[PDB]
Parts: sequence; C-alpha cells; structure tokens
Amino acid sequence: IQKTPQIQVYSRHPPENGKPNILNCYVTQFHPPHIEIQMLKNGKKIPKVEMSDMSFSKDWSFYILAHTEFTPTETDTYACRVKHDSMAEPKTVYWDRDM
Amino acid sequence: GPHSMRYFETAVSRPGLEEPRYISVGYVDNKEFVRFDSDAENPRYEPRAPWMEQEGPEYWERETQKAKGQEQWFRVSLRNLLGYYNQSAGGSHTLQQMSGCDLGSDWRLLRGYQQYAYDGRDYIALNEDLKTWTAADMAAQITRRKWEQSGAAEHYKAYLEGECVEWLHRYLKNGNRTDSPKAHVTHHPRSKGEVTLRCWALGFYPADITLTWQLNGEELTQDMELVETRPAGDGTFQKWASVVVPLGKEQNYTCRVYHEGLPEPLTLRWEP
Amino acid sequence: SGPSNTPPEI
Repeated sequence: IQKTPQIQVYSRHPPENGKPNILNCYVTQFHPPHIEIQMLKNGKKIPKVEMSDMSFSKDWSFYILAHTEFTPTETDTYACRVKHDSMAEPKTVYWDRDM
Repeated sequence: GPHSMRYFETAVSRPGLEEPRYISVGYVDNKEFVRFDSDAENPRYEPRAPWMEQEGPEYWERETQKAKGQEQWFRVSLRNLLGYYNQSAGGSHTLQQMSGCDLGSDWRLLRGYQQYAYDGRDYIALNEDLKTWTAADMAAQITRRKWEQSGAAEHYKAYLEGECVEWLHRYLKNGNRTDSPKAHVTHHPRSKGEVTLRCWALGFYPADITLTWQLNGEELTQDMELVETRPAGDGTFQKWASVVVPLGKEQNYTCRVYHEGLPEPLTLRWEP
Repeated sequence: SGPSNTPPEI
C-alpha cells in the first residue's frame, strides 16, 4: 500500500541572483497522506514555510505543494527534505536552477 | 470543450479515540473551487475560487449539511472495512471517493464517475453504464452484493445524470480562459562532446501541454527527458523537455510547444 | 454540488 514520494524543487519565476522569488517543493505520488516536509537553506531549516492543503490525484495518490520566499545568490544552496513512512530515511532534493 | 466536475473525498482514521478526518474537495475543470475540512475551527464548505463568492449562505449551509452526512457514512464505512480485512484498530486507514461528470460542448453528459479506494487501492467502482459495479477485491464483493440488493446504483446514476450536470453548467456560467506558455531553450554542457538542450514552457494555464523535440522534421520521442508538469504557485504551470545533442549541431534541433491558448504551436531553437 | 451517499454504506 505504501507509495513513495516524488519531488521537484524549482522556483516560481526564472531565477536572477539578488531578485526576490519563490522556491517550490512539489511532492507527489505518495501514500499514506501523513508526510513531513522541510525546506532548508545551506543545510539549515527555513522557518515560516507555506504548505498547501492536501489533495489527491486520479490514481488516488496524495500531493502537496510547499513554498517559501527566497532570494537566489551565486552560492546559496537550497533543498527540500521529505520524511515519509514509505522510505527508510528522509529524502533531500537540492535546488538546481537549470531544472 | 470536454468540461468536468469532480468531488474528491477522503476520510483518514486516527489512533486514540479521535474521529476520522474528513476532507472533501470540489473541482470544476480540474481547478479547485470548494473545500470542506473537518479539522477546521467551525467545519464548513468554503469557496476556493473568486467566482464562488457570489453564492448565498443557503448554498454553503446546504453543502455543509451534505458533508456532515458524508463524514458519517465514511466513518461507518471505515469501521466496516476494518472488519472486512480483519485489521486491528490501533491504526490508520483511508477511504477515498471520486465522483463527478464529464460534459460535452453541447452540455450533454459524456460520462459519470463513482469510485472508491481503500488504503490507496481500488475498492469498488460504478461502471460506465451506471448500473453495475466492478469490485476489485474479495471484501468489495461484500459491498457489491449489498448495493446490488439495495439498488444503490440508481441513486448515484440520478445524481450524476441530474444534479451534477445541472450544477456544472451553473458553475461554468458563473465562471466565464487561458494563459499561453512563454517558451525558451537553454543550453547545458555535458562530457564527451555533447550538450543538453532544454525547452521550457512557463506561465501557462490550463495545465495540459505537449513539448516535442525535432531533428530535421523527425520527432525525438525516444531519448527526450521530460519533467512532470508542475505548479508555479500563482495558478499557472511549468514544464520542460530536453535532449542530449552533439556539440556544434544545436541549430538542427527544434522545440515545439502545443497548448490550447496558442494561435499556432510555438517553434523554437537554441539562440546563442 | 456534491454527492450525498445513500445507505447502505460500504
């Protein structure tokens, strides 16, 4: 019954260093619905992370959108960490501005 | 177009004397328009699109009363399901429901839907005839027997052919729209004299889109990388597609974006 | 307008 989360990390707008933007963590394809999602900046938890209400898809599996305000820079590193019962340990996906 | 309405419902049981959590979400043309959540302060249906704000408090109270009905029917079902699968009661289970209708451009019912899943797995579903049930499961035969004996299919058929259709229409008139994609391609190094070309489509609504790469008029379905369409968070969507090509031969590849808001499909290439 | 499930339940 357990279905494993799929994650994309990406910005709302085309990223320009120094211009404020939103960073998204789109988490899909999971079951059961209980999930824990953290957004991280340089390895540290980001406070005040907006979380969409929970929804499910036509295949029954759940999805959720987390986002936060951020200003991209040349060297700041961002990630999304997901804890879920389908995986032994948490999954981290790092923001790649080319993807 | 092929207009649609859906209601997606979920009850999730919880350990330790708690009532199950019940969430219902309504969709008109794949966009969320209403939502009810039993965990809220004062549980009631709430509008989730601007064009629902014209409805009077009677509408909300009526929908809210239905939800309290569904909550209960879901709660008793969960209990029964636990007994059907010989499961213990320490734990956490889910019951989900999908209901709705598809309408044509002529406002005529194309297809009605009524499906259930237990713990994320198909349980029972009303067939396209709207008279028979397909049970996926040993336990779901129990349910199917009950509903055939009671004629429950008739009740759901009447809702799908009548109320669902009429209300979908009312909601469409209430809501009278696309956003075209802005596309561009980016260029990314690889090793061994190869390059990645990435075709981006951004800021588009609705979500449906097709992206193709061409080599000299022939479609590269084979080795194209493709991300799942994703929400931007502002009501629009994003997608991209990419191919690995030989260095110096970039101009031979064309990206095409197909979207219903476009006059013509977009056609573009890498532009250094 | 949403569904109103009839008994029998599941």
